[PDB]
Amino acid sequence: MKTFTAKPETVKRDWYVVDATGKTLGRLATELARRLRGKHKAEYTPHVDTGDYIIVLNADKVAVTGNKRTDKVYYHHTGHIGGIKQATFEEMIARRPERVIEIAVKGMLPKGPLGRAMFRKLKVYAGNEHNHAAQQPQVLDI
Amino acid sequence: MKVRASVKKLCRNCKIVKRDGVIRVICSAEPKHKQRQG
Amino acid sequence: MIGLVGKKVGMTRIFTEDGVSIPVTVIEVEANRVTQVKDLANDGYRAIQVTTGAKKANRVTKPEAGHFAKAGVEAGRGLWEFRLAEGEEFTVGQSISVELFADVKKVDVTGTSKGKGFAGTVKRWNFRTQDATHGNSLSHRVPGSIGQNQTPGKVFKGKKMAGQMGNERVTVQSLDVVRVDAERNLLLVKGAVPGATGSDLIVKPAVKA
Amino acid sequence: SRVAKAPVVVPAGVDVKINGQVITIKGKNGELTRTLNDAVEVKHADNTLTFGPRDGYADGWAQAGTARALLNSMVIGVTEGFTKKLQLVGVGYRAAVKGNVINLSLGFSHPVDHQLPAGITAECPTQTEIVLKGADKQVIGQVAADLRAYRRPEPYKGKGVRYADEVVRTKEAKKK
RNA sequence: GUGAAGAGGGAAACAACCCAGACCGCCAGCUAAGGUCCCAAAGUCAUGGUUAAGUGGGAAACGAUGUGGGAAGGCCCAGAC
RNA sequence: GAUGUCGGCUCAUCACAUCCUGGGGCUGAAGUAGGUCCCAAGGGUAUGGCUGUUCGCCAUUUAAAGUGGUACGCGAGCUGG
RNA sequence: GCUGAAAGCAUCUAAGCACGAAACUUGCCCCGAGAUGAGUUCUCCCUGACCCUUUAAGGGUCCUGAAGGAACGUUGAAGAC
Ligand SMILES: [Mg+2]
Ligand SMILES: [Mg+2]
Ligand SMILES: [Mg+2]
Ligand SMILES: [Mg+2]
Ligand SMILES: [Mg+2]
Ligand SMILES: [Mg+2]
Ligand SMILES: [Mg+2]
Ligand SMILES: [Mg+2]
Ligand SMILES: [Mg+2]
Ligand SMILES: [Mg+2]
Ligand SMILES: [Mg+2]
Ligand SMILES: [Mg+2]
Ligand SMILES: [Mg+2]
Ligand SMILES: [Mg+2]
Ligand SMILES: [Mg+2]
Ligand SMILES: [Mg+2]
Ligand SMILES: [Mg+2]
Ligand SMILES: [Mg+2]
Ligand SMILES: [Zn+2]
Repeated sequence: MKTFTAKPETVKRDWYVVDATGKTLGRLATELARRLRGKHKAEYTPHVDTGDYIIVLNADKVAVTGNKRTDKVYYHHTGHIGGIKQATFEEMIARRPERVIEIAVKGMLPKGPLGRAMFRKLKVYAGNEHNHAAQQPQVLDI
Repeated sequence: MKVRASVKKLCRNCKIVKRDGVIRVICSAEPKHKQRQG
Repeated sequence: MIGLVGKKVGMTRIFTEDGVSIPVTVIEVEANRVTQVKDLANDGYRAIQVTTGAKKANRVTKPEAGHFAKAGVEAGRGLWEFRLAEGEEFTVGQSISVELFADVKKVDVTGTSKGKGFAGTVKRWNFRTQDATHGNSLSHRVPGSIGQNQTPGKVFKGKKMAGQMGNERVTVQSLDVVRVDAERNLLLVKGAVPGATGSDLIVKPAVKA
Repeated sequence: SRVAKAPVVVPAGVDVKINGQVITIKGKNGELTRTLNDAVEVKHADNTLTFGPRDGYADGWAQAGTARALLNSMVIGVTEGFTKKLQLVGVGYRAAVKGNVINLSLGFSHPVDHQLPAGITAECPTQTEIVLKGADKQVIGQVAADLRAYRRPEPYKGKGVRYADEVVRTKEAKKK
């Protein structure tokens, strides 16, 4: 028989809450990408988002090691010559805290539509409150 | 101060110190002796 | 402080006793009517909406009319919003007049600049023309080079090129308020302001001063 | 090391309060607080304070010598005062106090009017003498530094704001 | 020796380097170099240490109470630094 | 089986080994003005005479008339000395 | 520079604290929800019959045709269209 392929009409995605307080950014980001992709599931089919929805609370309190709070630099380009823009980790945490975990997780996911699609199931929050109580999300310790 | 790859005590009153990963020489007697590695 | 909406009547001068001619733009500031008070709870920021002037009942649409009717104000020609600085309160139906500029000395005026259509580089960007003669073949007011050679290998973004010029929002700042005429609904502002005679103007006190 | 291993003796009339790392001391000069690094056990075991490292912290003894010097300055600071003087030099230089403000005149076109913190007090027995008093040792050197920063002593004549401790080395101008 | 006349895997990508020589087929299995946190298959493996520089992940003479380890040795309770 | 080569013009863009402006240490730094090094690339950064010139000399300016990369930037944009 | 050990001292630094530039983030102006992460607020409109069959966000008939929009025309200190 041909091996199993998940079908995204029948795929079941569960909802999980995660706290990011005190957790290493990279170490945390990897488990979300794993779970967002569906690698933790035996029905993993890499052209199918078998993954799960995750809420991340307290993105503002994700931890980093070393001197990376001051020295990790997020670079981006605007598309205008000379438009190389900088932001340290602490300036990002200060201005758009949810972006620090979203950028890390986007880098760890596949590149392409399905990867873009897996990323939609991540809902990052800077505080301890989310508005998806209706989805009945389970606690998950990373 | 004078900034060079080689920083040295030039008198007894000189003193080596590292301040932000930077070898410096402070002297209490001669500001000419102030040095920063760089 | 909030600002007020008016209309460009035109330019004139104010002679002073001392001998000075002051060019002024005359701004007709009819009474501004508050149509909506947005607050931090329901809207997420503190501003007021205003209308001024008049529109035909026959040209007001039903969505516009309910919005005017909820405020209990007469339909004006447009809707403009002004943010509030945490002390200034306003109520729906409140009529604000040009007297608000009584104590202000300098105002910023914004309008839609006169439209010049498809403008060349010479006009739009102060591009210097090339030689009228001395050999020039068909390249008198043309822009010249638009870049480098097989290293960027493309035209960079924001390159000053020919196109639409004017017909855009322009703010002219720190304009001396010459006179406030409340009984005649006029603001006199030293100097030119953007746009054509008969055009909507927004007048606010000067941020910088 | 030697700094940490010498115990901090508290004299009569200083109530002490160890809430873990956060530690405050009360005295006649007033309450002073510190929040020590995690690597410092601080203990009541006598009419003294003892300083030594908490296993699990490589710095350890370094912090305990720091902590020792701090509390010692605090314990001294709440009982007795810290006092830094500053002498003004300059023909037309002078200082005056208005209450929590020192109005310095130091050859500037503007007036220098420096604002003091909560627990520092400045008098002036002379036009050209500032005398700070405070429980904290760090704040009173920070304030005396700031006042010294407006007109820091220049070498040739020694004109500016000097600590009365300060000895100034005077040089002679380029010949001819 | 390889390429030329040599595919496959690895070295990000990379004729000539490393592994290895494709008769065809298989939705079987063991390995090579190289690798096993995510993109990306496999250890967030185990024990002992080193590094705090993102060194690792570009660069020399020379410079320096960085830090680890080793061999000794001078001064030291006739009191030293 | 063609990638048009000097200089000019037009339009520029990056780098910083910074010419000016800004911040600073040492000075054989009294002051004025300098010297030298450190940080800093935000903005700004001549017109003319002679020559095809780049350059350079000269005249007179300017806060300054920076140094280099971009096919010694730019001829499907101009010129063609 | 302050306090300050490691290193009884000293030390701007290791802990901790403060000053510090046209660079950086803002503040000023303009675009800006195709920001597919497509957001918010206010207001307006639509409140009928049923047939069918693989009964499913299904297709068809009759009646209804709104808010509003577009078209057309007169046109504009808006404009290549
Ligand atoms: Mg891929
Ligand atoms: Mg027009
Ligand atoms: Mg012609
Ligand atoms: Mg390219
Ligand atoms: Mg051949
Ligand atoms: Mg490959
Ligand atoms: Mg195997
Ligand atoms: Mg191996
Ligand atoms: Mg894997
Ligand atoms: Mg492990
Ligand atoms: Mg490296
Ligand atoms: Mg530099
Ligand atoms: Mg800026
Ligand atoms: Mg010349
Ligand atoms: Mg250039
Ligand atoms: Mg060329
Ligand atoms: Mg060309
Ligand atoms: Mg010729
Ligand atoms: Zn010396």
